[PDB]
Amino acid sequence: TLSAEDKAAVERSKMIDRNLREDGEKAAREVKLLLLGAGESGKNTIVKQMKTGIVETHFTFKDLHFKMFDVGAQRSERKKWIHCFEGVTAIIFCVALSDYDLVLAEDEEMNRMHASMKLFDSICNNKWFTDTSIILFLNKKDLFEEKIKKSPLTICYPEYAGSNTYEEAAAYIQCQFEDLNKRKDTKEIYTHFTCSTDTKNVQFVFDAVTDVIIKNNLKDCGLF
Amino acid sequence: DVQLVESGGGLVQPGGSRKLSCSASGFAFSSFGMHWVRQAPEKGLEWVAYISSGSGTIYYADTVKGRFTISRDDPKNTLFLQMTSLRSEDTAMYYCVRSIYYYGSSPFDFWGQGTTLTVSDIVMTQATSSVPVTPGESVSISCRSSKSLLHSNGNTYLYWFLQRPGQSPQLLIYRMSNLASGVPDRFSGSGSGTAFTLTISRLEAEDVGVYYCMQHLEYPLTFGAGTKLEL
Amino acid sequence: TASIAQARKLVEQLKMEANIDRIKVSKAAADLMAYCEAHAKEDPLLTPVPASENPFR
Amino acid sequence: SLSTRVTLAFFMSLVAFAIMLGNALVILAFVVDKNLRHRSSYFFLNLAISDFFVGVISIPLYIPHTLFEWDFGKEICVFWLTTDYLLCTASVYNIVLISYDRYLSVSNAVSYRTQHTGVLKIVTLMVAVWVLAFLVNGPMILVSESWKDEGSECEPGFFSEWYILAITSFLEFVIPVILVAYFNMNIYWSLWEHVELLRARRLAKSLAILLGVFAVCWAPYSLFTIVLSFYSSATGPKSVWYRIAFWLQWFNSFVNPLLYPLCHKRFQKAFLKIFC
Amino acid sequence: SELDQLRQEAEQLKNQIRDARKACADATLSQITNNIDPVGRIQMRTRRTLRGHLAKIYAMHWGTDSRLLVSASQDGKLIIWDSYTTNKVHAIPLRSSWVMTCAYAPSGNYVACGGLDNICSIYNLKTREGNVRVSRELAGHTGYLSCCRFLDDNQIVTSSGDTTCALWDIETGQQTTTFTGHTGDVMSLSLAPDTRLFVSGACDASAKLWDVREGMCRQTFTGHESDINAICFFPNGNAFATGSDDATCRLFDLRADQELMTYSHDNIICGITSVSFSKSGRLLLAGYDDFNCNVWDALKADRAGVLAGHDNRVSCLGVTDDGMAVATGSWDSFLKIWNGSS
Ligand SMILES: CC(C)CCC[C@@H](C)[C@H]1CC[C@H]2[C@@H]3CC=C4C[C@@H](O)CC[C@]4(C)[C@H]3CC[C@]12C
Ligand SMILES: CC(C)CCC[C@@H](C)[C@H]1CC[C@H]2[C@@H]3CC=C4C[C@@H](O)CC[C@]4(C)[C@H]3CC[C@]12C
Ligand SMILES: CC(C)CCC[C@@H](C)[C@H]1CC[C@H]2[C@@H]3CC=C4C[C@@H](O)CC[C@]4(C)[C@H]3CC[C@]12C
Ligand SMILES: CC(C)CCC[C@@H](C)[C@H]1CC[C@H]2[C@@H]3CC=C4C[C@@H](O)CC[C@]4(C)[C@H]3CC[C@]12C
Ligand SMILES: CC(C)CCC[C@@H](C)[C@H]1CC[C@H]2[C@@H]3CC=C4C[C@@H](O)CC[C@]4(C)[C@H]3CC[C@]12C
Ligand SMILES: CC(C)CCC[C@@H](C)[C@H]1CC[C@H]2[C@@H]3CC=C4C[C@@H](O)CC[C@]4(C)[C@H]3CC[C@]12C
Ligand SMILES: CC(C)CCC[C@@H](C)[C@H]1CC[C@H]2[C@@H]3CC=C4C[C@@H](O)CC[C@]4(C)[C@H]3CC[C@]12C
Ligand SMILES: c1ncc(CC2CCNCC2)[nH]1
Repeated sequence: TLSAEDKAAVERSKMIDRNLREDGEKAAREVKLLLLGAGESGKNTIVKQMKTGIVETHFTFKDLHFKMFDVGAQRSERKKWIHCFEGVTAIIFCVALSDYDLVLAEDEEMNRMHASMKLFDSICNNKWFTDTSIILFLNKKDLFEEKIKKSPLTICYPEYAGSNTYEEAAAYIQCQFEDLNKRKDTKEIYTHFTCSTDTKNVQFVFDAVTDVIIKNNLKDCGLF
Repeated sequence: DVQLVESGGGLVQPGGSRKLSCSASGFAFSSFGMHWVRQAPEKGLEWVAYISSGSGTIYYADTVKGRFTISRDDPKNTLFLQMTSLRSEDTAMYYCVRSIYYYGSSPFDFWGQGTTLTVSDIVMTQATSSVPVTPGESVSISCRSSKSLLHSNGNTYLYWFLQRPGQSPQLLIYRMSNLASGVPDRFSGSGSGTAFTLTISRLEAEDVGVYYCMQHLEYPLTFGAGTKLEL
Repeated sequence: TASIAQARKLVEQLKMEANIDRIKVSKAAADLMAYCEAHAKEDPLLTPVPASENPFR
Repeated sequence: SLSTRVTLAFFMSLVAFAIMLGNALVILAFVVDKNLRHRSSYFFLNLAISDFFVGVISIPLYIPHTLFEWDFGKEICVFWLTTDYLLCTASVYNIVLISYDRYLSVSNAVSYRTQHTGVLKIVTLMVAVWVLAFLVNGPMILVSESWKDEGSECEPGFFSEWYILAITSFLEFVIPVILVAYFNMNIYWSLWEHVELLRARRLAKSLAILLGVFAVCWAPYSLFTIVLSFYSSATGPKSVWYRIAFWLQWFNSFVNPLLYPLCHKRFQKAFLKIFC
Repeated sequence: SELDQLRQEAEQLKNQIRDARKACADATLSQITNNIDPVGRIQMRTRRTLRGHLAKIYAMHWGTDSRLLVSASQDGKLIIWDSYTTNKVHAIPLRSSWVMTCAYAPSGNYVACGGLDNICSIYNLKTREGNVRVSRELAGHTGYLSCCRFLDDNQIVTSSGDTTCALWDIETGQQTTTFTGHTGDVMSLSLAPDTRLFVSGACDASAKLWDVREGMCRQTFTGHESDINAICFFPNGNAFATGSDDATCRLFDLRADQELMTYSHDNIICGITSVSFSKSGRLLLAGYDDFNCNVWDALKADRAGVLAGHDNRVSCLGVTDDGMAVATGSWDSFLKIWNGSS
């Protein structure tokens, strides 16, 4: 029913279909991570440890290929393209602990730490990331300890009844972000304390991703 | 640039074996189907074999089926033709032809220079063997087919080739009306059903040569005798 | 002086848009209605063609 | 009585239709949806195929012979025994393969994700299930067929020897139960405050149902025949409770599509797409 | 002082334009087209299903021969389809997979695409090597590329999320003209049939009419309550339709310089992704977030039919130049070809 050239064109289409299938299988094995965080939050320092539009970082760690997407350079409306990342394995959110007492440069009246809270709450409770786990990096821990002695958390948190010790101050900030999670059953938040001299930040992502992968398989089978 | 170099031809004893190679450079070899076309001395073109892109489909002419084997090496961009039990009927110049197949493609667009081997079905008719021509004058060449080359999909799988003296064939018209890339607009292909005409307005010195009409409706691909233009 | 420079540009643009010739909506509506009527027969989606003339049988 | 036999035949046909229809949908979802070519999806297909023919071959042949006293031919009875034992045993070995696949998905999540399993390796696992299922009961049914006397009931000939029943039951029931219990227990340990405690309780209940239903549907008849064969009561009149244990084995094929494929997220989407 | 006085003059000019539009609003398109008979029920069947994309399809564009089409998906693949046979003619792997738009050149020799990488990449389809290669990467936008349309083989217009549109010279790789004036991300553009004008819709809920050669905004169209996602010229070039997140489609007239008709339903509460007209312009087809495509009567604002064949958002659609069929792309990774039967 087909001519000689029609049959050859169908065979070419079959070869294209085979190549599309192979590329899709390779893509599905990779781990996609959405890298978020406000400016001057140590996000750039994280990329170096992991070794004008969207920046993609590729790295391999323990036979797992990671694709990390940085979207901080984009200044357009977030809601018009945030749905493009629906389906990533996890979201990496960077928060600078040393910015609790700082004030946002543009606003000049908004606390820098409170700026990350509204960004975290929007991403965590976003409809496109209902079942997406979040990896939270609390950076500048060494600098945060220095600022705690001079400036207490009362400036950032007026309704704070805790002490000014390093352990108590850091723990309170971590609980503040995890409380923003309005869906504590569908998604989980993994919090890690990072520093410029730390070398275990890649291991934490691998451990958190491995935990996400295991729970994804259990949820797919209907066990959860 | 797109290149197709053939090698391995030469004088062989009857009943012997010979391996022809076609090395491709300057284009995506794995994307093109490949044909072997031979031309006996002082004779017309005769299609030999076809291997598709991806090596999934292989066709042979009846006169060579069982004796010739066509193969390709995609990583090396080499096309092979293994010949066995060579007869005196196999003495010809063997051409390596690339052909890609998708909607709107131009198969048989590039031919190799060819290698010479010397040994010690729809009928396409070109009744006019030779045509005396003068420069600047319009010439028409006629071709006939035993079967209608018009398929139910609207295509008429008729091709026109020009083989200038000493040169490999070049594609002029593919699927009976379309003009091949790099061909002057003065060439025009017209046909219907079984009768086809190639019109050459304002003939020039370069147009002198033999013109072949080929059908690509079904295998085996068959050529016309050829019409020669002389000054 | 960024705001004052932008204000002049915004005012100047609105002047160009306010000086165009506008036809009546009834005149514009009639032209759209006329075009649809004139090309109604050659619209396959509006009037489906017989299956013999449909490339997507 | 004739009145009670007609009602039983309708009930036998009902479950046979449910087994046929339920497993056909799993097969249909596989063919229609090309987003169902994971390792788990192929194993669900192999499980659905073995269960599908239980209601297409095993049960419809059983209805007239048991209720309407249609005499099985010597050729048919040997065929029916071998094909029924193969289908039931393949379903059990598919559960082991499915549980093993889930065990690997959580035991070594990285290696499970990044491995490329071709069709050739997957088909080898699917074929090995059917081949192993046949070897447990296939050759023994054929070899022991001559042992039966003329006019005996259409049951495998090795029912007289209790130790042969113990060996087959150990291979087809006891070993699969241990492996499924082992794999499901390790799936429970892969997790390692109210949400986490609630989630683990939900996971534990699901893995217990999968193991509980398989054990409940297969333990009675497997243990019933061994005890009767030990007391030389394998051949003769059969009690009602014995027949109930016989039908529990077939009921596993009815609930298998509901547990494994129907609870899978990817198969649920395929079902919705087909029906909508 | 000076700034306060100037911003008061803008309000006076806005009132002057609004009064001018009201003066020429003598009648309504609904009143004009009341007498004409309705189009009836529009029934379209899925003639073809194009399978092979493995991710969300974000854009598609027909070629001018009404047979070839190009679709873009975020699996990093540009695919060219033979719609008659469903054969795949080409599969172009994209350097950046975050593609949001794709365009087919009217000559058929080029396709274009671009997304969050802020680049419009031009691909040559007719090469002696037999493969599709990148011929140009148009850099210069500081936001994502939302739409692109060829004027010819050498010129293309792009709209970006940096609130600007640009006209590009493909051979030199430079944007000859920059179209500024939108205060939000420009999400779509449509070319007039003569390619002398184009309309663009942005997230400031406004549509601006631009002169390609002169390079300035001729008219601004407002009336939407949310971001405009889609825009399409009427076949005669004297009108265009828009689609917004407020679940409405509006038909604006160029010469009357105002909205003529609104296409909304009470059941429809989802955003609109794509809009297109039939060959005669009598039908307005719109893709929606509720997984459906609603066929509207352009003149009478009646929902003529529904194309329900996708399990996720209808992200794009297009009607062939001959008007024979309509293609719908979706986030479910499938393309479908629709037309009716006698
Ligand atoms: C869908 C379920 C709940 C109802 C149908 C179950 C039917 C198919 C099964 C379950 C128990 C089975 C019964 C078990 C015991 C006996 C007693 C025996 O002397 C005749 C067969 C008979 C009567 C079986 C007939 C079929 C049977 C009734
Ligand atoms: C009777 C026992 C041995 C089972 C054998 C039944 C065989 C012959 C039949 C019944 C069900 C059929 C399968 C049903 C579904 C599919 C999926 C399709 O995409 C490939 C064919 C395939 C795999 C069929 C192959 C042949 C098949 C397996
Ligand atoms: C296709 C699905 C429903 C499975 C089909 C199984 C049922 C419907 C079929 C298979 C075996 C068939 C039975 C075979 C033998 C007899 C005895 C005869 O004197 C009355 C009909 C009767 C009782 C048939 C009734 C229908 C039957 C029970
Ligand atoms: C595709 C599916 C429906 C096939 C199912 C096969 C069933 C319905 C067919 C195959 C063999 C058939 C049996 C063949 C022989 C007999 C003996 C006769 O005295 C009563 C009918 C009876 C018992 C038939 C009943 C129906 C039957 C069991
Ligand atoms: C064909 C599908 C439905 C079932 C496959 C059955 C397979 C395992 C084959 C392998 C050995 C075969 C058996 C070999 C010997 C006999 C004895 C003969 O007197 C009846 C057929 C019968 C009983 C065959 C039935 C079918 C059989 C059991
Ligand atoms: C020991 C003998 C009796 C067992 C006979 C049953 C075997 C041969 C049949 C029954 C079910 C069949 C499988 C059904 C489905 C598939 C999936 C398909 O994509 C590859 C073939 C494959 C894997 C078939 C292989 C052959 C198969 C396993
Ligand atoms: C004929 C005799 C040997 C059968 C013995 C029954 C038991 C021992 C056999 C039958 C089914 C077999 C399982 C079938 C499939 C798999 C998946 C494979 O990747 C690991 C081994 C494993 C888990 C097998 C373990 C051993 C097994 C459970
Ligand atoms: C229905 N009930 C029992 C059967 C046969 C089984 C016997 C014991 N285990 C293997 C299969 N079918």
